[PDB]
Amino acid sequence: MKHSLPDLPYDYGALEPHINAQIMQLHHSKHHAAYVNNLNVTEEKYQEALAKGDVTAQIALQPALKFNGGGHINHSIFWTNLSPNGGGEPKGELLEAIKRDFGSFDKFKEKLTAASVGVQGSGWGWLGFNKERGHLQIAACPNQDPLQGTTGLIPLLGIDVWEHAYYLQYKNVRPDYLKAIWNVINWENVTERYMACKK
Amino acid sequence: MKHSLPDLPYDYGALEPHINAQIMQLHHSKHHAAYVNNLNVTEEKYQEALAKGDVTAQIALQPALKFNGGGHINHSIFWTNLSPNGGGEPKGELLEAIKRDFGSFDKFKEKLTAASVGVQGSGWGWLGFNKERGHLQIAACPNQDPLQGTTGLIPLLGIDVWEHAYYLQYKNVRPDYLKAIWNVINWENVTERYMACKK
Amino acid sequence: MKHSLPDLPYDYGALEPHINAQIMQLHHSKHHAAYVNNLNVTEEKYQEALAKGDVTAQIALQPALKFNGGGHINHSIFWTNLSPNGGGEPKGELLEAIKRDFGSFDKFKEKLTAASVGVQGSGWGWLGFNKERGHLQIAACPNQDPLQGTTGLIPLLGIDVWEHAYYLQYKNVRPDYLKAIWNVINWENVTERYMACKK
Amino acid sequence: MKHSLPDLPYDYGALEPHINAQIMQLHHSKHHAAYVNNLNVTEEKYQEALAKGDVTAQIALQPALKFNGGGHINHSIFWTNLSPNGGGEPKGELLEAIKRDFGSFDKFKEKLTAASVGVQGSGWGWLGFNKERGHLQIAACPNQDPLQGTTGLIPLLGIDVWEHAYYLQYKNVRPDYLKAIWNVINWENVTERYMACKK
Ligand SMILES: [K+]
Ligand SMILES: [K+]
Ligand SMILES: [Mn+2]
Ligand SMILES: [Mn+2]
Ligand SMILES: [Mn+2]
Ligand SMILES: [Mn+2]
Repeated sequence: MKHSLPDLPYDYGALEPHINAQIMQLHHSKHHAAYVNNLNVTEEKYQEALAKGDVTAQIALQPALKFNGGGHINHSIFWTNLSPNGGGEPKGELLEAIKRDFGSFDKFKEKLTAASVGVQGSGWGWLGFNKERGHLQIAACPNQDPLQGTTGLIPLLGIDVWEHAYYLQYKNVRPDYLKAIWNVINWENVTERYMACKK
Repeated sequence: MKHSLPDLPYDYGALEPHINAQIMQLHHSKHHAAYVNNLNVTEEKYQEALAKGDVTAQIALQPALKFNGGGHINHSIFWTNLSPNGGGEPKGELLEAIKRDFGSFDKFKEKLTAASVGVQGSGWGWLGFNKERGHLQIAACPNQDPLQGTTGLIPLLGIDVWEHAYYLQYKNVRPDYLKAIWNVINWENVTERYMACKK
Repeated sequence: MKHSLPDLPYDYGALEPHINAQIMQLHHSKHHAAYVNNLNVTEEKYQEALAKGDVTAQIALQPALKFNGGGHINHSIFWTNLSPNGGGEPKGELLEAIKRDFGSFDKFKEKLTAASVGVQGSGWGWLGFNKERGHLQIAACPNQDPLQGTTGLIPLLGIDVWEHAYYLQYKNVRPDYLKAIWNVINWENVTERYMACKK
Repeated sequence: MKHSLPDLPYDYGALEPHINAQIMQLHHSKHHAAYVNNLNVTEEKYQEALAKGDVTAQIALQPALKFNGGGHINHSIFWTNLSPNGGGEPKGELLEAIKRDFGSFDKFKEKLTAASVGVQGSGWGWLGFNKERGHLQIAACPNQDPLQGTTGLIPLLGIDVWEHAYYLQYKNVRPDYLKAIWNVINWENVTERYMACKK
């Protein structure tokens, strides 16, 4: 078992004009590719350190493991959260949960937007599921810190607000990017992730 | 006393082909402008909270104050650290200190490059002066955390490795950007900052 | 304003046998007193730095302001959260909220105990109110980071798990302290704080 | 490997009056023992997660691995840094290094004391060796974050300023503990660690 770069499930230009082909190609073929390759490198070092009982060396590898590991986890989810067939609103039980937990779909969108706009530096906004409480929850994460690994929330929808996710097209104006991304959210996927949490 | 956006001391295209005019214009007129304006906003809120003794409100403002305050501090130094008249090596006492503390100028460049390349997410690489020890020191800082405010080191040379500093021109390849930036380092300015530390 | 050490609402021995008199006296008269005194020193330094527009100094003072400010906020709440007349369960709307959000009072105790036991190093366990979601929420905070200032949750009940809160009596056995403190929870105060969050 | 609690190099009462026997016994047999036991549990969980390629689980275990792993690393060094035959000043090349890098032995003590007193919450003060710069360096570390694993500096002398290291004897008065511990520093061990850093 090595970790592998998943293929993007649509063409690089499939999200235009919301997210351009240049961004999608760099983001997938350069950024994600680097995280998974560097993850495998870090994991092999960690296995060596673990088998030798070298605790210092394990601890020294944690930043790279969290960063590259998180990068792989986060982007793998992100690509499935987007789709040319996306946008609009979810339906069914997910929609019911959104209304119940956030008041309305628009109030939810404002809350996830606010979380995403509010990241200072690099990071992600998330809609997650709190297994303990049995309800939806919004959280922000710095850098590539992954949601489940660092908070326990099960990821449903992630919004990447690293500058590489938007800068070529939207420059400094992160809010223009967050307005555009709502048009390509794959609610079919977010719904599947939500229904997998409930039983 | 309000904080103010300092004018850039050369034309937006003065650093071409090392850093392009589009980057310089966005970086100064959008990014820095936002930090100083948001700094002034945060500072006024903080003065209000301070005068009321509202400790909760002071603490809630710290992230914005450090981020925008640091953004203003960092970029103000950064613009003076670059120049169309830059590149090459420093001379005099700065050069002597570099050789003494790092072995050689090239060994120093490798160490500051390594610090800058090593930032995971957004941040800065710094050459600083340790007043206590009386010598040079390299450090990295996350996001806009400023060097003197968070470590006590006096900043001499800063390298911005936020994606907005390089992405339009160099895309994901941060090492191409760090190779290019050596050509525009204003050693006259770094020398002035160094001599101001010594007495 | 010039912050002051609040009077303890009861005798130093009033929470025996659950928290001994030596601990209460130290905790109030030395620890909380130090936070107040250092908060006042830091706030005066911040006033000087604001007047000069010294952003570096403002940032350098943040750790002392969060630590000592947070220490004052947290302990001022903590004293009111305990009582010689405390223990048992709350009643009315707070108990209804606890049952709705955590399943039962005993499951709530389990979760707040677990958050408090889980703190690695110094910190606090909290029951808070989430104003946006209109429900209760458990969180943990490191060091003296205060709940409202760092998370937006309104504090209802805090459990101090700094070693100074229990060590003289319980030594390393934090879970024994956690079991004992349920006997002195002032549910009247927690109820007042909860009702204040609602209109 | 299966990590083990090392035997203490002396009797629990051998550092009296400076660190009392009750503290040493607790510190070794309960605190350090817990770090070892929890390190072993966490390392077995990491082995399971590596075998499955569960990156989320790997990341979720990082806090426990750094905390307990760091706790084992730090305390294993600390015991060897103290001795009933300790105190006074080092000699030879280590004393020459201390004088060169800090001005004098008394100025070195001032600086390491100040780093150790300055820790807000739980942590450690360290004298370390910087291999790249070929000189001594003082640093502070939060919680159980280990020196080498988090900074690259090689540990020479550690001062534990967790409340459990002093509280039963010194209560809140950390500076008194800091003054007393100079009487039991095992400069032979610190010297061995220093000579090992050089060729
Ligand atoms: K297309
Ligand atoms: K030009
Ligand atoms: Mn990304
Ligand atoms: Mn910048
Ligand atoms: Mn306390
Ligand atoms: Mn300890």
